[PDB]
Amino acid sequence: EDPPACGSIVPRREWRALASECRERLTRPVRYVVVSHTAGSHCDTPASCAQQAQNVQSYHVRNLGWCDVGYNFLIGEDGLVYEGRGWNIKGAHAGPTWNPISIGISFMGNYMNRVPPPRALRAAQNLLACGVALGALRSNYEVKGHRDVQPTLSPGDRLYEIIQTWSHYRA
Amino acid sequence: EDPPACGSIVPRREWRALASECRERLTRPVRYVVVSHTAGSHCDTPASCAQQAQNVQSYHVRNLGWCDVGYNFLIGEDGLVYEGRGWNIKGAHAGPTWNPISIGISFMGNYMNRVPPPRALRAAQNLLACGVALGALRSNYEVKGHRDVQPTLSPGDRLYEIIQTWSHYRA
Amino acid sequence: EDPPACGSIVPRREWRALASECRERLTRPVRYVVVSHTAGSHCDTPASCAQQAQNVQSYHVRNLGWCDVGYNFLIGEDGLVYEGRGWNIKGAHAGPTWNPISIGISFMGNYMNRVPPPRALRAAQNLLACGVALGALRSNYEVKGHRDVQPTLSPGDRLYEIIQTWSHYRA
Amino acid sequence: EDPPACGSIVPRREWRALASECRERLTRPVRYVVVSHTAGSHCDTPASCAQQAQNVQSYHVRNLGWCDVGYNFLIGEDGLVYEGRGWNIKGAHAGPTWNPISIGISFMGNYMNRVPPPRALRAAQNLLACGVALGALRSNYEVKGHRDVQPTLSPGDRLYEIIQTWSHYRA
Ligand SMILES: CC(=O)N[C@@H]1[C@@H](O)[C@@H](O)[C@@H](CO)O[C@H]1O
Ligand SMILES: CC(=O)N[C@@H]1[C@@H](O)[C@@H](O)[C@@H](CO)O[C@H]1O
Repeated sequence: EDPPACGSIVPRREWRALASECRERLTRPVRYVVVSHTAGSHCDTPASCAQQAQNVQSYHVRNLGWCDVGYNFLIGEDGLVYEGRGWNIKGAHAGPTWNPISIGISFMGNYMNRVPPPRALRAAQNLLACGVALGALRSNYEVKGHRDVQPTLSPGDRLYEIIQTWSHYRA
Repeated sequence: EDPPACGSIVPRREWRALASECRERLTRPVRYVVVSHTAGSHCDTPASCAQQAQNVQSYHVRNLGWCDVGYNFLIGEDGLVYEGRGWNIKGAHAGPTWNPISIGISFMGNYMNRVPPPRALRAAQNLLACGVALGALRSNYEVKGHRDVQPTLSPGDRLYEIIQTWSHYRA
Repeated sequence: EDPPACGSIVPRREWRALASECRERLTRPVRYVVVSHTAGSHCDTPASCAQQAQNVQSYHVRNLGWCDVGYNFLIGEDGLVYEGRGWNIKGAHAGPTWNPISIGISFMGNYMNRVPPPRALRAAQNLLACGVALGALRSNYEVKGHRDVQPTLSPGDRLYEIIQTWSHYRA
Repeated sequence: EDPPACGSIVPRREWRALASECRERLTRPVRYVVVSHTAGSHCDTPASCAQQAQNVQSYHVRNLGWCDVGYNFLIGEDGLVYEGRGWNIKGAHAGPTWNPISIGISFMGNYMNRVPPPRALRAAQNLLACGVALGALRSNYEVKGHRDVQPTLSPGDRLYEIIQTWSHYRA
């Protein structure tokens, strides 16, 4: 139960995550939604992405010393959304300028010469639908690429090609 | 006009469904949701489940000569909802007394023993929530076991037992 | 056997009911009858009542979004008994405890400071009489007031006074 | 600042309630609120209203054999809010569809052709305010009239008009 019409999100407890120690709140409602990639390994099964989420999060917690996996939500090619910091705790995905003002959903893998399956693009869009439903996102939310906000190669050539197609994508 | 925010469904193309030849339309809103099991093999990868999807569909088309897979939606252990007949077409699944007034969803497997995984339960609940938001189901909706409406073990002793707890289950 | 001889009931057809969508049934022989009032306006001609019965049903299925008027029968100040959900299908007129084990005859009007005409009192005792003969009520059924099982004023102060008189009444 | 800062609810003990035997739990935050009226006599002294609260409570516990007064909270014309079964316990006030997803506040008296004092109206809105402050009510909660969800005259045409006025009132 993560309040009405919330498009199937795999809870933290389910992907065996460590406890977030993040105390910073996100002044709701969020306007921007920054899309990124982990540039890490990709996975096509629920089984292997729950390990992959673990991988991404321990690297953020044990090694870089943050309080939690830096993204608000991680997306798998297995077609599911893995819950990271969720809708309320502030992200660490795009720099001081955007972290307090936007949500970061990141696709799990490297997308320079690989495209993500439709099942995971479907997942992402359906995450945003529920975003609005709960009111964490403003019906009129804007979708920028990681490129758009920071000197970075991510989300990756082939996915920056597609997110551009998305109705809410602002230039 | 009225979709608050829906859910993520694997459309027929993606699972490579034979063309539907059904024409009987279900009258909107529907009031009854009937939960059942295919009592066949289970699957936890999006790849195998797209296969299992074709299996149920074809045994129902090439052997029972029905116009399409019997269910409206199919539920995978992969955590995904597969599109069968959808929200608009009557689809053979619980007797002529119930087929025209209920939507039939079916977890893919024999849950006589085994419980389906949390993500499959989420996949289905989110699916009904989408139904209400789309206006295809009514807020009122009643979930019913396959066994409650016709003489069979069908939801599965252990799955039936779970759906008894759900918010909307009536006698 | 021995023609039951009690049907002076106006059919769902004759008063123009919307089609019912209810399917849950009662087990005959049924043990309790619960008397309520519609607390709305009363009618005295068979023309004005078919109007009232259509109206009550409208408020049950259009407003509350119910499968059909919740009462099993409806008595009119016209002297006639109106088919509601009938002898077999389970009504929705007194809570989850009594609903499954009782008939819900309700007088159409507000009997707080009125008495229902004798011709109605008589149609009611007649109905119950019929129920015993068809076998739908136990020879020795128990009558009860709506207020006896719910915090309401139904079936009206003065009518409640009259039914406490009836031979099949029980606290 | 922002602590609880709740209103003033006369506790059970002060009005000498009988021991609550109810055990079911509402799961906060609650989305719905239903406004009823006891449809009995009103009161305007904290002393006389404490009298009423026990009446209602005994009719509910020893006549209907219920585990506590049906309502969660009782508004009084003395200007105090009388604790019924509280913010946490499933109340019995509007059928099995709404009792588990809502909180029942009932104005002590009968408001067919009588408006409640401003005192009252302020007590009940303070109660709701307090209720969001505590996480017991969802911020975007909806208020419905009793009759809006059950065939009943309650809360009274007068009070019903007052409450469609309220923001949070829906359908
Ligand atoms: C450790 C590291 O640098 N990770 C970055 C990642 O954050 C993203 O910017 C990606 C874009 O292609 O490049 C990666 O190298
Ligand atoms: C072939 C066969 O036995 N089919 C039954 C089916 O009719 C139903 O009873 C179902 C209930 O779960 O179990 C199946 O095994």
